[PDB]
Amino acid sequence: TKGILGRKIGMTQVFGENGELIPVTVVEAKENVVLQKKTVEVDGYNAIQVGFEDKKAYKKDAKSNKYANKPAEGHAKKADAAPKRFIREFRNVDVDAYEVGQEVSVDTFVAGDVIDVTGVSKGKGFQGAIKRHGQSRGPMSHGSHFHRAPGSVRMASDASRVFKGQKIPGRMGGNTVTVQNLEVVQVDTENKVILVKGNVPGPKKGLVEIRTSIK
Amino acid sequence: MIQQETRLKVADNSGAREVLTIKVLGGSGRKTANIGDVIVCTVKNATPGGVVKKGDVVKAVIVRTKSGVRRNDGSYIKFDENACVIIRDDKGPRGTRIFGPVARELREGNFMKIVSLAPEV
Amino acid sequence: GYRKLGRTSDQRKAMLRDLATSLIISERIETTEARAKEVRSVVEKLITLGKKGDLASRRNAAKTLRNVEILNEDETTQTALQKLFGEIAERYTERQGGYTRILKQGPRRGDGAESVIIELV
Amino acid sequence: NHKLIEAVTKSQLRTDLPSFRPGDTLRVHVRIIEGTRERIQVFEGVVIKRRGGGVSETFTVRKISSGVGVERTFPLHTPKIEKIEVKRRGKVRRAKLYYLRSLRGKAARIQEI
Amino acid sequence: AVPKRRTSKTRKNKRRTHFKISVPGMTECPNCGEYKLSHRVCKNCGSYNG
RNA sequence: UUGGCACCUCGAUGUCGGCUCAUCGCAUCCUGGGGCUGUAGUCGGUCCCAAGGGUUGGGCUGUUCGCCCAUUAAAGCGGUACGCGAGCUGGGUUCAGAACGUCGUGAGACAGUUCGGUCCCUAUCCGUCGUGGGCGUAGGAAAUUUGAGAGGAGCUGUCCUUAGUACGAGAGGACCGGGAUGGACAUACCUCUGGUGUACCAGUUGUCGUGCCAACGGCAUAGCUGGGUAGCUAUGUGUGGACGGGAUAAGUGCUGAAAGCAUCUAAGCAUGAAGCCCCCCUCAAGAUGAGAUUUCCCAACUUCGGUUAUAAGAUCCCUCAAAGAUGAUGAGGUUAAUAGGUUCGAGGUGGAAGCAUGGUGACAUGUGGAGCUGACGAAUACUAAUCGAUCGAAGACUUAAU
Repeated sequence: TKGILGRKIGMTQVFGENGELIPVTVVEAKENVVLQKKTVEVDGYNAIQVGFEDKKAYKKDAKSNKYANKPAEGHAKKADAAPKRFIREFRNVDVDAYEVGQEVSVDTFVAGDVIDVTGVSKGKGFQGAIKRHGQSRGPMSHGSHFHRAPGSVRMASDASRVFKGQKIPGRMGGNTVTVQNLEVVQVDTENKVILVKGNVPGPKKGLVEIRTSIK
Repeated sequence: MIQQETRLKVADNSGAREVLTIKVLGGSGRKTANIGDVIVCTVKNATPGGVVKKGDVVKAVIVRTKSGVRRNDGSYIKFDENACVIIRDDKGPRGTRIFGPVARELREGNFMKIVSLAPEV
Repeated sequence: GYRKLGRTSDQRKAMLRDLATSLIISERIETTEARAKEVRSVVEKLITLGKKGDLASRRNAAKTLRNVEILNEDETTQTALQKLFGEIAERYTERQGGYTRILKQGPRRGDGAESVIIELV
Repeated sequence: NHKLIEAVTKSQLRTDLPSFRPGDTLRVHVRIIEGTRERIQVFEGVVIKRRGGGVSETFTVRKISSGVGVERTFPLHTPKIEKIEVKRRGKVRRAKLYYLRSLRGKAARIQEI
Repeated sequence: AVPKRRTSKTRKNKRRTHFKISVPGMTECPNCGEYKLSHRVCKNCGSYNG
């Protein structure tokens, strides 16, 4: 019943109380605010909006996403806050415990908490079937002419057609992935940094969504 | 032990000198064994005088590997050859001597007898 | 590397050496846009070497320049390493970086390649 | 060299270990708790590599025991090494002594200062 | 493989809906007075500002 | 399956075994739930429900088939033109050579056997996997979302307590419950262990060149050899198949008459499977049934009954990468740290050139953990993102009520 937003920074390691080694991920979560409260009487479902990283103010001839535009300023003016560039909703929390316009701190999570993490996987581009779907090669010798072509998705002749959901080359990576049942190792109050035991989906400087485990 | 045709040296006091892996026990489809695993093997080279003869299918346990093993504190140990010890059914060596250093992970209540005879653990 | 320019490893390094040397001699040449963005780093790191003036800096620049001779002035001849250490490095003692400027021209007939002008600031 | 990573693992670094190079004899006291009591075992060998890092630096030591070569690799900042002595400093020409694996006996002896 | 049927002129022209070229992308030079490409030098007097 | 018939195909529908493990049936090999027993217990036999997932590696043979070895919870039977050659092979069988046995006067044939012997094709249409443009969703835009639907996942072993208890002359030996740890598969990631790392560091051979020495350059697989940054990676590091509801299948019942007895059934009420619907993960409003919430912009000219450009916003064009075949997506464009350069670092290599000392010399020591360094972390406008141009609203009608 708690959640934050942050940026993945990298991977390192720390030592345990018994002297064992655990791999951890450094996550930076700062400038989290509450922007809106959706309720069943109005929206039909209870949730809260959270902004992560603050932008720059309005500009007359802005050309990039560095500066907020006019419609985004009105949304960030209802709750007194600077405009944010990452905005996500959290349905797992209880709305009445939150108030519009307050900071969300890393102190909400304590050490030993069981969490699940959501992110967007790294992109690999247009890939073949050996790497995309993990199927086997053909012989590399003995007169063979079958090395890296798709070799586990053959079809019969009665149907005179190909079925849906075949596994042939395409674009791989860039999907939404969740890793469940991770654990909080240590929280840092000065740097707004959380250490998560394990690894999380995504590249460097990517956005990550941290919640409490549902099961 | 790594495969179905890996040849192992024998580091005990018996007639067997080298063996050949025939099977890796402990599950359907398993195809790799490490230090502390039991394998089914056959004897390819032996010595004149001993209980073990050529062409016998026996069981053995793994004590040394070139690929080593990883501890849960971030340390590794890697040996210089692959070696094994022939054992009876009740986890007991059928020889009376053991040569060479022995991996430290063989004491978990299972192979205490073999660890006792080892010159260096 | 950074960008392969459609050449092998040995050809790419020989062509960057020719372009860089000819730019010191004439201080303004016309080439391709993709080529010009890789000459930048080669020439600018050579000027950094000529602003130190040590013997070791001179010998580290002789590994990239070519043995051309410049009878352009009416006075005594000089090579392209004497001009790099004598004249070009003399007038860049104040600014730190950015000794090169690139100006676009447009497509050329028969190839469609973007033509550019590269010169010393 | 990121600001955040080097600021969190700052409390794991240990400013209590000596300075050594690849190719010297060295004794490592290891706190073993294998069994029903906590004793100390000593490992003595020659340093063959040190791949760098921050808190994740490692080193490897090699020794000969009854005709079998043994490799031990520890993290430099682990809280399971009590101390380290430097018996002698060798004279090598490179940073990775992988050629010591194929040498046995007389040819595997390193010179001294 | 070879074509099984002749392609009609209706199908051929549909396929060429997107086959065309674009505008050069030009601006007026305020020294020449004549047209030039963006971010490229003028070709009349050979001047480039900014 | 072996056959019967001869209805399509001889201006051609490529024939055995293998690679592939895709898709389906249940007459179920393992797991899940039950009745009977000539079921004491631990094992069994036979019958009913159940198709969710799973159902090994080798020796012999061109083989299918079969025998054997070692395992496993188990090593199921069948269909898909005896599934699949515009996906692969070509071992066998029906081309041209040669030889043996047998038959024939003979040219030659096999009830047979042996050695050798060309596998062509640039995908038009449907179908399958990825990825864009136009129009629509009755003003024009920026974000956040509900879930009608659809797709994923679904396996299982061994140890320890209850307990050497129930049962049993004894040897043997638990259902029902509570924990620990694996095998196979899937997914994410590069901190650790390895791989690679053709603009990084070092050593060395031959032969040309920089007028000579010293020092360096080209060619010889990157000449060869020893290491190795980022990135991409497994054999490496984490995680998952958990706990639970509802209705049922075979079965077990309660209460009850037809039929004064009996009866799970006719009315009425309960319980009951790895199976069905939820619960876990991903996609999803072109869902034309086109949904919802919060923000922003809204005036001049006619009488055109309708136009107009501009507003909010988004591009053209330039500097790029965390994205990428292209195009899209994302970080920026001077009111600026987007890329190159300069200055500091990290990691890598391993002690630079010149000079001095020592040796006849090949060489060694110091100045000095020196010098050098692609991709990784910072700071700095010195260079280039100039000046500009294009598109983009003024909100139809009927009804009901305030």
